[PDB]
Amino acid sequence: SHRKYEAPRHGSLAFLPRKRAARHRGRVKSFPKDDPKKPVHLTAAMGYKAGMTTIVRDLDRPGAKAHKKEVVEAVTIIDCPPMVVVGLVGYIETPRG
Amino acid sequence: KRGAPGGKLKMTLGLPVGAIMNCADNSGARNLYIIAVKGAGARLNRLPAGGVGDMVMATVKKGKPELRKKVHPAVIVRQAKPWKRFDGVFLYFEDNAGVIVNPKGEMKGSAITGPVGKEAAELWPRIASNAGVVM
Amino acid sequence: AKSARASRIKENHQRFKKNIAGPVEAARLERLSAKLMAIAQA
Amino acid sequence: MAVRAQFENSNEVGVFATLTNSYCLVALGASENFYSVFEAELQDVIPICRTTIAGTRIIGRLTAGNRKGLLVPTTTTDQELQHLRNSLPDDIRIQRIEERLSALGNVIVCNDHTALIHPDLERETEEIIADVLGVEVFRQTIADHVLVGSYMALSNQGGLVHPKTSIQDQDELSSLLGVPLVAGSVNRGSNVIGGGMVVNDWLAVTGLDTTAPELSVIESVFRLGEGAGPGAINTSMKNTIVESFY
Amino acid sequence: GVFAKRTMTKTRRRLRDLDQIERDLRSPRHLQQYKETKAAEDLPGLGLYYCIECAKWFESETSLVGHRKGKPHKRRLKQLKEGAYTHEEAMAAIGYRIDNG
Amino acid sequence: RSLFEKPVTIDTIFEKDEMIDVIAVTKGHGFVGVTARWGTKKLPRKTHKGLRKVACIGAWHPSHVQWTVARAGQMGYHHRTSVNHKIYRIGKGDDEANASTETDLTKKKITPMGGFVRYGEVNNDYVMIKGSVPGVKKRIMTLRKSLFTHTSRKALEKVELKWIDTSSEFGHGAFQTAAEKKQFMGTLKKDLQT
Amino acid sequence: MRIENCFFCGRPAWPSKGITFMRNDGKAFRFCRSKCHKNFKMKRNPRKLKWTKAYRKNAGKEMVVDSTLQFAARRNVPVRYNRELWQKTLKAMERISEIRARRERVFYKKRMA
Amino acid sequence: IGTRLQEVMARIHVATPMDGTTRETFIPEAVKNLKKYDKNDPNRRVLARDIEEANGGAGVFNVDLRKDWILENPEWKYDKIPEIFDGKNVYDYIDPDIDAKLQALEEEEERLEKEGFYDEDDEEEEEILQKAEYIREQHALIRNEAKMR
Ligand SMILES: [Zn+2]
Repeated sequence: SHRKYEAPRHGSLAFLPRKRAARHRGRVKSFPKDDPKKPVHLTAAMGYKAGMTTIVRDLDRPGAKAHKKEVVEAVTIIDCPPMVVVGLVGYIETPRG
Repeated sequence: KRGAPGGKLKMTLGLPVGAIMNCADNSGARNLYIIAVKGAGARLNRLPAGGVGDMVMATVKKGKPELRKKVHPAVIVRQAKPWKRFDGVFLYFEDNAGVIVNPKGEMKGSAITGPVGKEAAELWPRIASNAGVVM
Repeated sequence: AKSARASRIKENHQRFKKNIAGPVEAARLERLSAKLMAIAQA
Repeated sequence: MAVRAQFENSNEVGVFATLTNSYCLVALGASENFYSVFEAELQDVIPICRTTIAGTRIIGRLTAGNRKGLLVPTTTTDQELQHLRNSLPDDIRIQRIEERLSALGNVIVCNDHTALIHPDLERETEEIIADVLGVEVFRQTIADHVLVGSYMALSNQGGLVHPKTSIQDQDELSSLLGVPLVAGSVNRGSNVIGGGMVVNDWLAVTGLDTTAPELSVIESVFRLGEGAGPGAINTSMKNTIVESFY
Repeated sequence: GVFAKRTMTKTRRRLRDLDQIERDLRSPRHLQQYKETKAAEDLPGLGLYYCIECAKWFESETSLVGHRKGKPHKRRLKQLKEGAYTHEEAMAAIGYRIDNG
Repeated sequence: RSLFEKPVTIDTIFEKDEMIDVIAVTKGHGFVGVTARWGTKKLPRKTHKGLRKVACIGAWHPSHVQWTVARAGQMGYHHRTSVNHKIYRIGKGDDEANASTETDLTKKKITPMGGFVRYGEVNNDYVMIKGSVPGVKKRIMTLRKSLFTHTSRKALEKVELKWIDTSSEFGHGAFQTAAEKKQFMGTLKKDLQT
Repeated sequence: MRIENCFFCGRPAWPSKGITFMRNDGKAFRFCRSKCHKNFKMKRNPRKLKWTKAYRKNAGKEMVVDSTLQFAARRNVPVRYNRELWQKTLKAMERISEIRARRERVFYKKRMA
Repeated sequence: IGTRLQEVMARIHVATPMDGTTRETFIPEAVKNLKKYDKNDPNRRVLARDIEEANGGAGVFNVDLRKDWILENPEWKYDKIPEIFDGKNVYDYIDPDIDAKLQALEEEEERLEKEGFYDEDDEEEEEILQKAEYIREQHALIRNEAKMR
């Protein structure tokens, strides 16, 4: 028989399986779509998460209640020493990807 | 128009259904027993809960006998559960209290004892005009 | 409510992307590419 | 010169505005309509400041003053105080006061010559009011209401009080203030006069729900427009008032 | 002995502060405010027997004269003689003052 | 080829007031039951054979456990790609006052008093990101450009910082600088002993 | 923004630090931390707790009568903004801090002779 | 007279002081020279609604709060006013007569240098402290031996 009271399911099936990641370093699954009319640029970077701290921000958000007021927000610090470029990979398009 | 006010930021709700608060006006009631919160959502087993500035439906458990048999809209003006404002300040009052109003927001009473919350005063201009301390 | 997959919401977002956010992103891209070109030519 | 206006579909003008004979204070909103009503009525004659008090928008009930001074409560921040000081000219003295009853617009009502206060203010606060505002200070109630600044609107021309004020109370209050007084309502029968309207010596701004008879009463008592006087109430507008408010 | 000592620090179990008791002793208007925030029919002894220093009601004059000889009342008297902590003393502890012109 | 053997700084790839995406592996929790892994309701007190459980896992056909039913297992250490994170500041390592704002003139660096807990000190360029990011301390993070043109006013907003907290996160730190701490404390016994 | 002070112990209260108790008479009490807040909820006396600036002021272990401590006050009368006034004020705060620190060291030596 | 009729008579009643005096008013002289605002007038005054509609409408246009600031020098209107300096409030130290107090503080400082308020000041004493420290160390060793045994 049917369930007497409706309730949404616990958790999202989009994030299955709930297993350990296959690599410690994160993977860019999708880079931004390339436009040849743009100037050349790099799409990504690395960093190391250092910690979190607190700021006070003077907010300019028209229509919001905290407009022209001070807001306290949590932020995260990422230490970013400059990367070193050491290589170049070429990719071709095939009917298998 | 239902009693849930617009332009309200998220805050910690401290008064679920079944809570008894003090009655902060001079309408003759001494306490308010929450039976419903305006604007509450639907979730299995979850008690509807309100915070400062919210309109609830309340009965009167002690006070004048003519107010004991009716359900009144009320606005929570003070709560004891700590909550955070956008300026980073966590704060709480020493009691839970509200005032009896009509659905349009005008109060039944003529005066408010004690301070009211900033959220309640900003959301209800009649409470802001009947408040002695905005706090 | 109109969903995130609604056609009218998609058209509103496309108009916003074309008319408002686009020039700002283009100018930021020009500045960043100029700086990284300066490094690559240095 | 009485104008109906709203602050985000709200008829409580005195909650969001403060009007004196030398400046105007308006709450900062998401649009410019409430500011522009006052701007259209006051074409740069007196400054209009879009200001915030203690992070709120209820500056009309949190601030009090006249053409000589301005009093802000103790929770006003230094940046809001600096913004008010930079917006107003040096002829106006601005002070932040340490009153326990911080709703200054509710506990104080004043004109350029005299002030009525909530009876429970502190003596040094009374001295600060008499010094900054340059007025005579009295402790009174408006028909057993201690929030005189919310239950009375006062100018140098006259005053409009709570509709349930007795005739003897009106007479003694008018004798104490030196101005003519009348009992009437705003916003279709609301008794919250100070919360419903703001007034100076030549302009009144009421809510949009203020009906035509009470608008005429307001114009007569505050002497707004050509040929306006409080003597029209009991001579020419008496039939209208009896037909409306019976 | 304290009744229900586990939750005596809860906000709903809060008692009156010493500076409020000093202002109640100094000004009858403040004490009148505090007494109109209560109902006289629910108070011990119909509210007629009240100790301001202990900020507490009693069922009878015999009970009030009784607790006056006890050490909690004498503790309250000694604390009031020492003087309660206030914001003025808090500012004077750090050397802070108010400039009103 | 021109970029070979060269250092690329973070501010030449990303810019202040830009939303980016952060890609990282989340905090590991080990083997975790259904109550914390999936957020299921607890069974009543002293329920037989456990209460931090799901009462019925297969109460209907088929004669199988379905893949959509909550089970105990590994929680955390998952790959995540979180989007639309605003960059509030790109601070330079050589700048001795990269935690100073226009209204806070205290010359100080981003590192809290006593250092970041379980990290150390930030002596290089740093990125300030609004909110939280999927990783933990010491973890490598990938910052990526947003795949699409933004649709929010928040992405076009300009961030104006007034103050940055630099007090100790090893406790209830009330001082931003050691000079402020010594000014509040005064003269100590070891100050005369030294 | 500004820097408050803890009601209980007098330590500097920066934004998003501690908690504020709002009393029904109209008084706000700002505490820098849960230690001070819980001592207040237990109704302990800061003048008697030896780790507080109130106790140190009562015991005379803080320099209280000094000309350098008369420069900081809660200004209830605002001043119109003037760039040179703010810059000379900043220079004044720096010099006052140096003078106050060295006078405090002299005070401590006179205590510990 | 009924209660409702008494209320409407109280509404129509106008109270005046018995002395007959009036308060002297403060309407400025530009009010009579003001021209009444008309929506249909092409030469009407441009309002903040008009500026907001031209620059994006409500929720998009960002108002400039420093535009109406009255300062001594008009290029100070868009300054970043300092608030925090080395753990102190700048607004706590803002005082219009700061130069006189600073000079008084300085004159007091060279005065205190003149009568030497900040000046700073035996082998037998050092030897007796070293001997006492050695004796205390011996006492600690004896106590540790006793606690061991
Ligand atoms: Zn503290």
